[PDB]
Amino acid sequence: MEGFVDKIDDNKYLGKWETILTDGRTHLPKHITFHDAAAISARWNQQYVNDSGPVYYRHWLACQQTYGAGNEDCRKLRWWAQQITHPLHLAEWDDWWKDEHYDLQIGQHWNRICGEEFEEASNLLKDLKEKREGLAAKFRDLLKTKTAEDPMGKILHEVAQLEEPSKTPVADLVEAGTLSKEAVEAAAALKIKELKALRDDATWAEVKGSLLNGVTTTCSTLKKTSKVVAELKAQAELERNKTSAVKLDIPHMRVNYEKPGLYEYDTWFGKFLPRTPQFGFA
Amino acid sequence: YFTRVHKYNHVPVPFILNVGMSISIVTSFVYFTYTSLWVRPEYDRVVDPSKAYVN
Ligand SMILES: CCCCCCCCCCCC(=O)OC[C@H](COP(=O)([O-])O)OC(=O)CCCCCCCCCCC
Repeated sequence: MEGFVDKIDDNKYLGKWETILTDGRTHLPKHITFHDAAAISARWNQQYVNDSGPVYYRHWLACQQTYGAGNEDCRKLRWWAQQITHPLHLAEWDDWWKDEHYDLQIGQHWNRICGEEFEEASNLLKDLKEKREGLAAKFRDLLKTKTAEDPMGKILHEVAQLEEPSKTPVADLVEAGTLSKEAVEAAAALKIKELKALRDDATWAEVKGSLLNGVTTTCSTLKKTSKVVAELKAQAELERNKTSAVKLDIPHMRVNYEKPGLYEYDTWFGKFLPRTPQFGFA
Repeated sequence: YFTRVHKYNHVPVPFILNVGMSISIVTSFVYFTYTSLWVRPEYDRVVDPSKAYVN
């Protein structure tokens, strides 16, 4: 990963490095059993596996309705649902999901709302999404045009659109005429002055004084909300075995940096994923 | 007259034939059960934790 830049979020660049890094000659594991795969294969251990796909798809639905499809836990659940669910069921359920059938507020799946009311609400929600996405696309384009103005922005933009993922991208760019030693030196000067400012005691003290309030307020809030979250968790836990139904534990599974499983190994901790709306991409 | 009751028509087995048939059947069963359930070597497992690979 010598030449891999994590800040770059170009889909093409990430795809090139997905091809480089997840190649089977070096990434395929030999004689390895993953606990996640074993557990999923032990819960539904027969050939008839029609019952796993619905459960994992609904786990992802609840997770991404509570937190949105961009959350890393939601992405993990979506990856597993795709792995273990047959594409016929996935296609049908994705068609329903695109129609706001699984929405938590006005979706008929979770609510007893009649057809006409559901229709009008879903149309309103989809139009809202369309308008917001149009505005967001315009804003993203404008921000991307402005980013290239800055020295480092220009260098990263030129690195991203390089034809092949190289081990030494900046050297290749400066040795091919695409970038200029002068621009590289200017960017390095900007970075050096920023670094010196950060480690300067006086400027760092100024920054700390400027940012102390927000951090302190956030800490106070999320230390106060901890108790109430625990009380809610216990009260819901009283519902675990109240009836024959199964209670949800949103999120079902999270990204585990301490005990990585198959998802973390295959996607490099959620970095190389399909670039479809179900994963929170445009 | 019931001519098929146990008291009629008992033919003792000659000793040589008895011995031969008994030995033959015992050997057949022993050999087949041995080669079917005890000489199964394709169920071979190699315990070696140093053949795993992780990137
Ligand atoms: C067409 C038929 C094919 C199916 C095979 C059936 C073979 C049956 C042979 C039985 C002979 C017999 O009468 O058994 C009685 C004797 C004991 O002698 P006694 O008590 O009658 O004096 O007991 C013995 O002599 C011991 C021998 C029994 C071994 C079983 C037979 C082995 C042959 C297998 C052929 C495939």
